[PDB]
Amino acid sequence: ASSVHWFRKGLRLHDNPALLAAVRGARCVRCVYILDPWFAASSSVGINRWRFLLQSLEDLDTSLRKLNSRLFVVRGQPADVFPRLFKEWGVTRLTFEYDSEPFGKERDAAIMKMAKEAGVEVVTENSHTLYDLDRIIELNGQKPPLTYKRFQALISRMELPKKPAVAVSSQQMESCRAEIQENHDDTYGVPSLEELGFPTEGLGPAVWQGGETEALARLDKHLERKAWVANYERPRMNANSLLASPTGLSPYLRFGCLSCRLFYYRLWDLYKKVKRNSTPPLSLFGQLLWREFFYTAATNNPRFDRMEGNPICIQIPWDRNPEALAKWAEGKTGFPWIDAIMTQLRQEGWIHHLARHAVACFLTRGDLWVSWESGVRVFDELLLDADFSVNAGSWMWLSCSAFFHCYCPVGFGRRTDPSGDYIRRYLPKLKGFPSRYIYEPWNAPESVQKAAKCIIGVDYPRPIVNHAETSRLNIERMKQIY
Amino acid sequence: ASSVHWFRKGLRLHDNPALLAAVRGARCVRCVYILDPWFAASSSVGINRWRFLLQSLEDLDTSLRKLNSRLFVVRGQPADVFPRLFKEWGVTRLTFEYDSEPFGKERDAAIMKMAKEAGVEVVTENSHTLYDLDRIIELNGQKPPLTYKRFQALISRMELPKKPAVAVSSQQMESCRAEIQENHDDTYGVPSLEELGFPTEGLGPAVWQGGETEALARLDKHLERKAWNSLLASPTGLSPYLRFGCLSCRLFYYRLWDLYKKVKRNSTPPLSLFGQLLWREFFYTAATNNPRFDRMEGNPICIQIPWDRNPEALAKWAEGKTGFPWIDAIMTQLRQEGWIHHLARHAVACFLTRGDLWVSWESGVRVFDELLLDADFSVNAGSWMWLSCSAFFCYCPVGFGRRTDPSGDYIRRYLPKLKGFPSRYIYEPWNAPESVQKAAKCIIGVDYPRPIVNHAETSRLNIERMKQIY
Ligand SMILES: COc1ccc(-n2nc3c(c2NC(=O)C2(c4ccc(Cl)cc4)CCCC2)CS(=O)(=O)C3)cc1
Ligand SMILES: COc1ccc(-n2nc3c(c2NC(=O)C2(c4ccc(Cl)cc4)CCCC2)CS(=O)(=O)C3)cc1
Repeated sequence: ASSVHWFRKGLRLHDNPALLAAVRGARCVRCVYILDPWFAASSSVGINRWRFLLQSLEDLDTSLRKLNSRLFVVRGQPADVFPRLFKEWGVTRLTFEYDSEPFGKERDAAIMKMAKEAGVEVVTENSHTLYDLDRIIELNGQKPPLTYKRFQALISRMELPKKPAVAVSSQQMESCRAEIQENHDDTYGVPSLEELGFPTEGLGPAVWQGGETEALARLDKHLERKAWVANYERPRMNANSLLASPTGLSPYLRFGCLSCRLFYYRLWDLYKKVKRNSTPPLSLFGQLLWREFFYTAATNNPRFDRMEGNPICIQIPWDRNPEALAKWAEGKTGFPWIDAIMTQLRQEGWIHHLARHAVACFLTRGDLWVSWESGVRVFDELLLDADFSVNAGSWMWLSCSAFFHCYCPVGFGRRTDPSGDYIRRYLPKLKGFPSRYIYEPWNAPESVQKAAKCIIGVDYPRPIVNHAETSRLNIERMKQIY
Repeated sequence: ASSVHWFRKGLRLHDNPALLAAVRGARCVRCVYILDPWFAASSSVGINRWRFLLQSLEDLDTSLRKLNSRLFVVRGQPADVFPRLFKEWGVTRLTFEYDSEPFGKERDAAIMKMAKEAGVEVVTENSHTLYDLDRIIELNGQKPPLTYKRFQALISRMELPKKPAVAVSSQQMESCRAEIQENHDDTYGVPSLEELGFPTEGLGPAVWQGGETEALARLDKHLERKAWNSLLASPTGLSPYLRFGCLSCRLFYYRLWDLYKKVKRNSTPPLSLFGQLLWREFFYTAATNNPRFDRMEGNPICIQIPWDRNPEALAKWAEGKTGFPWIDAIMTQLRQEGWIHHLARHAVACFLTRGDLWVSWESGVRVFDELLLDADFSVNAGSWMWLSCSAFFCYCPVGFGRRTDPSGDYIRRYLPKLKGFPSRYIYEPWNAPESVQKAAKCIIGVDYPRPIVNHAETSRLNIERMKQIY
């Protein structure tokens, strides 16, 4: 069989059941990622997401080099490109990891009709989530669970997630090794950021290096007996927690560089080694289960990112404030805690969930009363660990539109990091301000601002809203809705 | 048998007994909608209704493609088109859902005359209503019931509505699949808004996506919510779909019933569970034999009230430029989206009729017929007579808005020029100080119209004129 394995997510060779199906009885397997580099014709995607993807494809290709093979990066769009690929490569089989997200399910349904007409066999495996999501939905009566509680109860009734699949054999991959022509880097090679026109000048190393290899090293470090004390047995918020952890796994779960089933059972085995008990609580896998919740709710709701027409979403008359939204998006709100977080997210592609709470609150029910839909757009451009289902679900959750209390954009920062070094790291123009005034620089005496070489209104923007006044208005609005 | 199933309402494949009749024993079945493109010869229909209709026809075509058939959209008028179509297709049978409304019933009678002359069998089914309206009328002495209590009394003595018929077989549709020429889209395609002369620049997604698929999806999400109040359009709202026939009323009826049996042990629900469906039914029952149902003069059930003729005021009410932000936002939302809340209809209808302007309900009927998605002849005309106290026997245009939405964000959503005003003045911007208006960047009388009438004066005078009627 002539098999093409299609990489989209599942950017990994481990726990790749779709890759296994391509290799089983294959004279030739070609591993493909179809990349559209025409950025102006799509919604904006930040350099961090692109750099991460490119580093994930470089790792896939490096790893396929060890198997006497290569990664084929075909530049274009999958619907336009596949028909020529089926004919040029004599493709008899196409395999890819299932995409439950509705727009991805729509694209993949079109690709499958095109392959059936071509006579290409299609095989899919759902190694992106712990469970079969449709199974979860059948058991809830063919509707998706609408609360986290009900979702937990449905999976409490189900079998354990499938164990991670064995990786493809080196011998097996030699058997189906594709003929690699010497012009491969020029046609099918993994592009650099510079080739794609990105500003690579003076660009630091990525805080979140992409790729399966990085994810696997991070998994091992994350699941060391020492670290389990820090992040599992006794979780506590440090100002160091705001900064990116070398053991964080969330970007790699999003891109598929780390199998969620592999994480799930490796974490389970750590639990068995730390506590002789073999039965962990579901809260142990909380992040993975919230992930799985949002994928379950969104798989049949194509309006999942919208308010209007979205059956699960409360309809709320959000303010239209494009200039506030842009100031929020660019870290120019004048609230250093908010601006430091948005700066970090833009520069690095990850922020702490606490930092997401503060920043999503400031845009929505906390301050600006701007729709969560806008916040979804920005996080899609910048945030590395949340796709359609997790990003929209989290925003609706935070805004109280589907499925807490919003904190002070000044006070919450002072409580999380009283030093203000987080502020100084990401808003250097405020480095001169003392810790008492760095979260309220508009309240520092002019003598303090002159000493800091930072004049509020000129060097750093004054606060764009009065939090006392906006929260009063917003709290009464929330009392009406509820 | 060569069968033509005629879509008018009943824009759905589920609970479509007329389509089941066309398919059974048929060599060929053709699903037809007859669209008059000449818009200016008929009365005005807003873009939202046209959009909802095209999306419902598009859904029906998509539904039929999955059965290896197509929807024939035939341009013209049914009286002209059907003789030519019956001979060109060798039609042996015409089927459609019964239309109880008086004007459609006269049309359908004419079509059945031509069909009989051509030898074409006609079958009709009453799947737009829960009941046989004519049986309800029988039980009232062959006169329509004029109170909701009499209506409930009659239907509580009747049998239960017919359960929804099963959708048609995919295999059966193949046996009567019609020949589809490659020129089909050129002749029988579903037109687009652009092709019908509508401006579509800047047109976002419809707030109320048309079609059966949407309707069935909303119905499930509506029952799931009930198992587990705002002025904004609900993503589980069902009412546009019942008007267009995208959602079967009987399906809604019995699924709502089954929900009652699951939640409450009692398998005997109250009539109030179907209140909206029963108000729907009441008006269809009252209108079916009254050709003057939408007018005041010559309407036997309507109280003759000396309404004022004020066309300019009527025009400002329809365009939402009355100067009352509460009334104008509602009218803007109706014009923009195609649906407004029932208490918003109340406020807006009182303002035109007995509350302030004292314009006839018949004009409010005409405006709603252009803009409103969920009310056809019987329901829209009956609601206006009911509200105006003209048959079937008010709140402040500032206070009722302040009480309904103290935030005023509903005003700001649809009247963006008033966004600057604080909540204490956004329902009465004429009482806002001149500085406040300059800070809001909206000067009353220039950027936004002053209120066309004084409510204190007109409401006392109009309550006196209503008293003279009684
Ligand atoms: C507001 O914008 C966003 C905030 C968070 C995310 N996000 N990204 C990932 C995950 C989440 N969401 C969460 O964990 C929760 C959450 C929600 C809202 C907030 Cl504010 C914080 C947390 C969902 C309910 C409780 C925890 C889990 S993951 O692996 O599945 C990676 C995305 C966008
Ligand atoms: C004033 O213009 C209109 C107001 C309402 C409608 N309308 N549309 C539908 C329905 C109704 N009417 C009602 O239910 C009532 C009603 C009457 C007057 C008002 Cl103001 C509000 C409600 C009738 C008596 C009590 C409830 C039920 S339906 O499915 O049958 C869809 C149409 C036009």
